[PDB]
Amino acid sequence: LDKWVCAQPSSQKATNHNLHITEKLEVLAKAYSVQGDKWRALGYAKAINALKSFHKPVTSYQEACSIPGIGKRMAEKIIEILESGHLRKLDHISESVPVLELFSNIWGAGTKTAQMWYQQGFRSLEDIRSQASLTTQQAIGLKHYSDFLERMPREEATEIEQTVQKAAQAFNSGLLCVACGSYRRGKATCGDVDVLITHPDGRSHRGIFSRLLDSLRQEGFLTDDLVSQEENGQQQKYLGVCRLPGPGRRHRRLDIIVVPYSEFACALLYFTGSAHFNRSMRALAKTKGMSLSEHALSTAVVGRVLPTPTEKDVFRLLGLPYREPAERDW
DNA sequence: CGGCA
DNA sequence: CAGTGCT
DNA sequence: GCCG
DNA sequence: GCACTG
Ligand SMILES: [Cl-]
Ligand SMILES: [Cl-]
Ligand SMILES: [Cl-]
Ligand SMILES: [Mg+2]
Ligand SMILES: [Mg+2]
Ligand code: NA
Ligand code: NA
Ligand code: NA
Repeated sequence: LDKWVCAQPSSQKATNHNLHITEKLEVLAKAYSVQGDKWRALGYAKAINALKSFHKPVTSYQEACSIPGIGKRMAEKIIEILESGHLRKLDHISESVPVLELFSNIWGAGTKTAQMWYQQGFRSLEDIRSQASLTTQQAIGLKHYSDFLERMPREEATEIEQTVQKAAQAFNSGLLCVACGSYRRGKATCGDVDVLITHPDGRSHRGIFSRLLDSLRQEGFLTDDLVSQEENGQQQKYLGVCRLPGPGRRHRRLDIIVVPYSEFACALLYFTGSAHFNRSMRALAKTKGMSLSEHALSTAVVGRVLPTPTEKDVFRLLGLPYREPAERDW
């Protein structure tokens, strides 16, 4: 259980005794990430969380290696930072990295697109604006480049959730709407608003996206759509852009998912996160012959759907102590 | 060796 | 399909 | 990158 | 681990 972050309270990270190491490893992790070396970046991310939650400063190679998520290679970097006070590799990061980061912060452009733009000789967002072929999504991402990098005060997230909730409950008063993600984890600021909608009767959630989105469009609240498959009525998620009325308002990212009540606990767990919390819990489930998604906790395929009326039941079935949302902030 | 949700 | 983004 |  | 695009 010591190996599994989902088995531990994330508040362990608030007392980071190894910041002089993790702040340097994070620069490298991001460099690998924007260049597309996702599995190396993942190992760094896990090592960083292991160091942030360790109970004391790491002071020896043998100690480092004993920490789950720290291997020989990561231990060698820790020992270099201890003795020398710096990590040499930080002076030998590819020169493309700042531009690759700039480009991949465009919503809809990932590492593959950023690398292509870089190969084509683009170096600034002015180059992208004037010379790149953008997808519909990437054009919206570029238009809102600064705003999508800003976090909003949680009070604004509340107002956005209430806007969605009021529009939804106007045509079915029994709909349940809950803000998840970083909001539900109690953070003071939110990168976007994640709204989960369901109905306790098990059926009235169906078909509401069309009416809800059109209602939110009628009042001008939705300003741009990033992902919204509205043609066949099977839509599960909406990803888009909103802006509250009045002066001093920024465009904000809004994600909505509509789910059947029978999947409420698993959808709430998924959408509350954190992302690394979810990945940890899902990896653990695999070791127990199970698979965890936003739909269900199931047994391995030939599977059976296990009964999970509440988040606590998912924890229980995986042998984990329950964590309130604020303690899932990995 | 291969997954890493 | 490859690429992307959600947590 | 680290893990089993 | 899944739901999207083109
Ligand atoms: Cl590099
Ligand atoms: Cl009603
Ligand atoms: Cl619950
Ligand atoms: Mg969010
Ligand atoms: Mg979101
Ligand atoms: Na280790
Ligand atoms: Na991006
Ligand atoms: Na974010």
